Amino acid sequence: MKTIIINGVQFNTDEDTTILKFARDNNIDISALCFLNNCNNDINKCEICTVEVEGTGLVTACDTLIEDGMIINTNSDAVNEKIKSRISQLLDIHEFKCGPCNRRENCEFLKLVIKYKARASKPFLPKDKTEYVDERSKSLTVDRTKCLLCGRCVNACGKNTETYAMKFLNKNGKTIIGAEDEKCFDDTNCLLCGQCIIACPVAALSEKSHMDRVKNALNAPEKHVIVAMAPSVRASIGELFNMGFGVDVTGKIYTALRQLGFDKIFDINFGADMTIMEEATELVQRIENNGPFPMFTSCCPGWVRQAENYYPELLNNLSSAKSPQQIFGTASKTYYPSISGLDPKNVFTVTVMPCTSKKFEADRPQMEKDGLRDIDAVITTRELAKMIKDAKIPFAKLEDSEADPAMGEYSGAGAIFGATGGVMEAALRSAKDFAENAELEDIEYKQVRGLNGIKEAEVEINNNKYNVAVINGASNLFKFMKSGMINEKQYHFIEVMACHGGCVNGGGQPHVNPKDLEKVDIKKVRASVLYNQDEHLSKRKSHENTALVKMYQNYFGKPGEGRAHEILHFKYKKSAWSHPQ
Ligand code: SF4
Ligand code: SF4
Ligand code: SF4
Ligand code: SF4
Ligand code: FES
Ligand SMILES: [Mg+2]
Ligand SMILES: [Mg+2]
Ligand SMILES: [Mg+2]
Repeated sequence: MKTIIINGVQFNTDEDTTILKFARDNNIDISALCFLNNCNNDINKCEICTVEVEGTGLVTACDTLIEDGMIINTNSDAVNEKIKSRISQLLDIHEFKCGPCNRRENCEFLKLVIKYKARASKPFLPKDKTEYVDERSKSLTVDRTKCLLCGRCVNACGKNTETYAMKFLNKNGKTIIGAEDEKCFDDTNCLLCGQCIIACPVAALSEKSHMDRVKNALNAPEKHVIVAMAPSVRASIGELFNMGFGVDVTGKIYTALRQLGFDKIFDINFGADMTIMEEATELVQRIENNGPFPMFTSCCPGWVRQAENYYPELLNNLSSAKSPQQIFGTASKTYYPSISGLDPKNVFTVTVMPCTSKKFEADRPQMEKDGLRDIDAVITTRELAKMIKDAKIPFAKLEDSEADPAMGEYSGAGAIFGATGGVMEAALRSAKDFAENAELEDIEYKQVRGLNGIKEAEVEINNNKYNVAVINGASNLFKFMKSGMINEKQYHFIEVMACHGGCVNGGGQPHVNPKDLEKVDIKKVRASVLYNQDEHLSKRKSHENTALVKMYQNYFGKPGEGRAHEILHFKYKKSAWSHPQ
C-alpha cells in the first residue's frame, strides 16, 4: 500500500499502476503522444508525458509505476519547458502546413503544439517531398514529412494483426517507418487493413485516395454513377460532423449523396443480403455433401490477404460467394442495366467503405467481367466526409431521404454485417430456414456477438449440431490457428474479420483521439446502431428482402447454381508448387 503526493494532493492507494493512468483516473491532466494501446515507443520515447518525481528528476509518466513516497509535480516550469522542447524538436522534422492537411480538424499533434505554444527551432520546409511520399499501394499512402516516429503504427500493427508488416527501417542511415525492405506494402505480408492509419496521431499514414476517380466520373457526361455505402458508414460518419458517437445518420447520407451529384443511391447492405443468399445456400450444399468443412467467410479482404499470405491451404475452404461489395458491383453491371436500359459500359460503381483493404479487393485483376469492373472506385468513410465538407453540404441539418429501392432495400440481417459476428448471425438466419424448409421465429444469435476475440457456438440445423466460430481480429486468427484450436473440434462455418470489433473498427473509419477512446467504447457504440436497425426492421432475414427476391426471380435464377454461381462467385487459389520460392 502506498502514499503518493501529486501537485500537493495526498493519495493513499494499493494499486500498481503507472503515473499516467493514476492521474487520468483522478482527473489530473498529463499529456501523452506516443502512448497508445498500452504501449509507448520504447526505442524513441516522445517524453510528452514528462512529470517530475522529486529526488529523481523528470520521468515519463506513461511507463513509470507509482511507488510509495513519490512526490510528483505535473505542471512545474521545468516539466512544461521539457515538453515544449520535445514538441519543438518534433516541429523541426514536421512540415507544419495545416491548411491543406487531411488531419487539420482532428490532429493530435496540432493540439499539443497549441497547448504548449511550441515552435520549431528551424522550420522544416522540404523542397522535394517526392522522396518522403509512398503512394505505390492500392490501399495505403505514407507522407513522411508528417511522421513523428512515435511508433504507434508499428505497435498497432503487431497488436491488431501480429504480422509486424509495419516496421522501423534504416533508410540511408536515418529511421523511417514502412513495409519490409521498404517495399510497396501490397507486395509484403501486410493485410492492408489500415489499423496503422487508425493509430497515427497525424497525417503521415492515410488511405490511397480514390476521390479523383469519383469526381471525374461524376463530371463525365455519359457516366451514370451509382453510390452504395457499407453497413458501418451510417453508424460512424456523423462523428466527423461533431454529432457525437453512436448516431444513426443513414437518411442524411442518402441526401448528401444526392447533393454530391450521384446518379443512383443504392446500399451495400443490399449486397450483404446477396452474399447471404449465396453463402447460406453454399453452407447448406456443404452440409448435404458432408463437406468440405470448415467453410470460412470470404467477405473481409484483410482476412483474404491473411489467408493468401499465411494459410494458403485454407483458400479452397473459403466460401465462393463474392463479398457484398464485389457481389453488388457485379450485379450493378448486369442486373441493373437490365432494369434501367443503361449501357453497362456507362455504369460507374462507387462504394463507401470503413475499410482501406476494400480498395485492393476492388482492384483485383479478375474482379470484372466482359471488360467491366465490378467496382470502379472505393472511398473511405473519411473520404466521403471530406467530399461532403468540400461541397459545403450542411450534413448535420440535412433532411432524411431514402435509397433507391431496386438495389437499396436491406433486411436486418444485412444491417448487422459491420459488427463482429454479424455475418455469422445473418448467415445462420437464412441457412437454418433453407435447410429446414421453415420460417423460424427465433433468429437472434447473441452468443456470437460482442468483443471477445474468439467466439465459438454450437448450432442446431435440421436436427443436427454444427460448430461455428467467430474470429474477431487478425491477431485472433493467428491465435486460433497457431494454438491448434482449429483441431480441438470439427468446425463447420467460421467467420473471420481482420479488424477487432468488425468493420465498425475498420481502417477507413473516423479517427478517435485517445481520451475519447477511454471514455467511449467505440466498437460497441458504433455496432449498437446496426443492431438497433435490425431489431426494428420488418424483414430480418436476407432471403425476405423483397427487392432481392425480385432480382433473383427475374434475373439470376436460383442462388448457388447456374448463372448465379457463374457470375456472383469468386474462388482464390493457392500458388502451384514451384522451386525456388
Ligand atoms: S499533421 Fe497535424 S500538425 Fe502536421 S500539418 Fe497536418 S494538421 Fe498540421
Ligand atoms: S495495413 Fe494492417 S497489416 Fe499492413 S502495416 Fe498497417 S496494420 Fe499492419
Ligand atoms: S506514421 Fe504516424 S503512427 Fe507511424 S511513427 Fe509516423 S507519426 Fe507515428
Ligand atoms: S474487418 Fe472490415 S474494415 Fe477490417 S479489413 Fe475486414 S472488411 Fe476491412
Ligand atoms: S507518451 Fe510517454 S513516452 Fe511518449
Ligand atoms: Mg514501453
Ligand atoms: Mg454526372
Ligand atoms: Mg462455389
